[PDB]
Amino acid sequence: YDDLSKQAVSYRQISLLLRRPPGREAYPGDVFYLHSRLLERSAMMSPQKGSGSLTSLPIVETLSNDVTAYIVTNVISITDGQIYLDAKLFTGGQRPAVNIGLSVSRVGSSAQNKAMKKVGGALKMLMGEYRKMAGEQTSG
Amino acid sequence: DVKQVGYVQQIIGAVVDVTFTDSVPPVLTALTVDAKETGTLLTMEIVQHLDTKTARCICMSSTDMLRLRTPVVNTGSQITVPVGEATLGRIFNVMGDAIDQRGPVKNKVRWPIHRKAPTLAEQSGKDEVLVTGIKVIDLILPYCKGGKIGLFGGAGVGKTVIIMELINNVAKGHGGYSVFAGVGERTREGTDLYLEMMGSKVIDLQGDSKCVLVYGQMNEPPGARARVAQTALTMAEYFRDEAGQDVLLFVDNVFRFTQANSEVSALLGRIPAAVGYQPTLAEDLGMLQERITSTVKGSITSVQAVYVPADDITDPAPATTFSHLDATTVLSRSVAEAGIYPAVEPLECASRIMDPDAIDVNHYNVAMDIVEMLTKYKELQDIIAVLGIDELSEEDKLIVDRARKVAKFMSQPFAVAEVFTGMKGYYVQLEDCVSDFGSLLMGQCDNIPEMAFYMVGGLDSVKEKAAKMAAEAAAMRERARKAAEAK
Amino acid sequence: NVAMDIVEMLTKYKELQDIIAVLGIDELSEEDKLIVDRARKVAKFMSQPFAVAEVFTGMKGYYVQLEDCVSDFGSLLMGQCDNIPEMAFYMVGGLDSVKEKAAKMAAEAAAMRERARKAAEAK
Amino acid sequence: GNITGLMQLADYTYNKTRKELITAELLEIIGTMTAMHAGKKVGLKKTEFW
Ligand SMILES: COCCOCCOCCOc1ccc(C(C)(C)CC(C)(C)C)cc1
Repeated sequence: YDDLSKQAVSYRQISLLLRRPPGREAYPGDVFYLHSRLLERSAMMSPQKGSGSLTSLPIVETLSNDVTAYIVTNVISITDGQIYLDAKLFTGGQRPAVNIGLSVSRVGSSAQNKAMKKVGGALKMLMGEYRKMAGEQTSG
Repeated sequence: DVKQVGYVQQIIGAVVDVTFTDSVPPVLTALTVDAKETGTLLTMEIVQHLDTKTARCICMSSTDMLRLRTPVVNTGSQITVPVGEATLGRIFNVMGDAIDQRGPVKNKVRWPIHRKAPTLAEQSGKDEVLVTGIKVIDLILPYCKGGKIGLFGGAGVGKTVIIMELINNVAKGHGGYSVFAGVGERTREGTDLYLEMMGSKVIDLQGDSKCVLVYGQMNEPPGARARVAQTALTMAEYFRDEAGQDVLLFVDNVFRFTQANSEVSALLGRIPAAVGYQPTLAEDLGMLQERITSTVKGSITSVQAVYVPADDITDPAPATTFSHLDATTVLSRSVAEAGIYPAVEPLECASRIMDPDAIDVNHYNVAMDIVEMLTKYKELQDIIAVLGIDELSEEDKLIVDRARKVAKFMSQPFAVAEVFTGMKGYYVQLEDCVSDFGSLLMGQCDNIPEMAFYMVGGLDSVKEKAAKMAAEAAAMRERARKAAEAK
Repeated sequence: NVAMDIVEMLTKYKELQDIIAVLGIDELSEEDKLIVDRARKVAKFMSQPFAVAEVFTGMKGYYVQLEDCVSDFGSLLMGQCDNIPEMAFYMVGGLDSVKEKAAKMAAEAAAMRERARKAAEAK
Repeated sequence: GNITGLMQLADYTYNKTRKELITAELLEIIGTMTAMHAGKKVGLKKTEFW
């Protein structure tokens, strides 16, 4: 989905043109249901149903690195994880601009192949140390 | 065949409602009433049906002295605008009625204003580069054909001279005309911009002009100003499709294109979503931008000035505009006061086509190296003012020389102002420019002094200036030596 | 009484954030920076792992009993444990687990010095 | 550097709160206008149906 933040603007048009009572950030209030109908249809189905899947990587636009926006938190309140790209790093050459601190995957540990699970453990510890050792010195 | 007639039924400001006795015309359809009644011609476009026979229509002029239940003529279509060679060197309002007093316009056909956007098939996914001729732009900020560009400039930063030069270069390089769109333009600047196009011969009245002008002024209601950019862009789609060529589309501040539509949505009664911008913000803005695209048949590029209210990028009008832009030609008064013209600040600028998947590899690596260089020069500039140049190593002071050379080399003259200031202008190509910066980057042109790169174009052109400087200083020495030796 | 004093200490640490964020810890009185070095310890100690979040912290979860929760804060409040560094309190439960972790960090940190000595002598 | 880091957040929250205050005032006014529309009645619409 590229992207949901622009879907909400269209639904906002439809509501406001119908004079439905607005809410926070101009939105009606049933804008949460709008995305929950959509992202709950993603699932790893049961063996009773075929063990299929529907993975959903929605995209959402922030403003000046602000996860306190209404839509961003509506969707973090729905999704099974989070990937946070920072413009500070994208401008600073690092591309993809993932911030590992503000990023998380709530479920993928079970799915991560063991070959990658162990390497990920090592690098998670390493970056937990790098994140601290890079800031504590502050050029001291 | 006959023509349809309707009757007014209410007037509230710019808004007007029109009863009919038959099927109501389509939406955005223009409705004219003769000039004998109001005293002047009057057009209103349908926006919003209210019943099977009523049609709310926004009015583009003043509806003063308009009685009730007056006859109202259905044009049969929406606002048909002029198109063609005859459009050039002229000014047109929203309806295509020329306001420059310069007689009629001898056009053959007259196209509607709300043309649907190009289909996906008409598009060309291949991202191309517009050879602007301005090395500062071409190196760091390649204007992508069929793309949207940002221009950030107040007063006294060479904004006018830039857009004038763009018109000239695209008229000769790509063989393509241009078009200007003054949305909410101060009516003083219309004169100060139409007369600069006489001294620069961008509008040669006794010859071949290059740009069309479209002024929707502040003295006009928002129903007009909102429908301006569609007019100036309809002028450009003729040159894209029929003439089969590339086009520029200059847009005085898009902020004032957004505000006007906000006002229309207010008058219609639509609930303002956010800070006060219409709920249809991205729709009304995107219906415009999506027509500004490349094609199999041509291209329309759009250099768009953007006002940022309160210097806040998070406001929906800038934020929605930025989602459509491709490059940002920032202008600064600082570099302008430092002698640089065009007054571009390359580091705070940015582009989207800067990717070797789009452009050739050399153009990319050279530009990224210049960005590295000038960034390092900014840091060392923060050190020199504190410590001193003698504090720096031998490796650092070399790039402190070359970065100064680069920044002075960005300074380019303009054929537009060739009469005003006297100096010639230089249309420098793309590939030649990359070899020039690659020479200045690989150090193979370091013996040349700094000031030789000031206000020149092309490495092949500065060397004449370097020789001129050396010859001049040698003549001053030969003058001083013999003036002192004679006595 | 312990909780009242913990909350009080953090109420002061919060007021000093407005300075530390601006100037630095080096511009604070000795008393003040001791409160800083202690409130940071309390805040890091408040953290602990849960059996549910083992996937994330990568640690087994502890179950801190109530009576063992107060003596630890009281020791950390009366200055009974200031030689311990700040990071030994991060993501543990019970001061016994701290002193284990502090031993781990001291061992690893010293081993880096003997290791760097051999890396320097061989170099 | 630190003061600038604080200044951007202050400018950011200042403008955030500014815009939210604007939106809120609008919705107050629209709430009142809408409530009055509910207060106003419908007419009769008497006309020949036959
Ligand atoms: C990776 O390629 C990116 C290319 O992006 C092209 C479109 O860029 C959109 C421009 O975004 C900005 C961002 C910030 C600004 C600033 C904050 C510098 C403007 C200012 C100082 C006037 C408020 C201007 C434009």
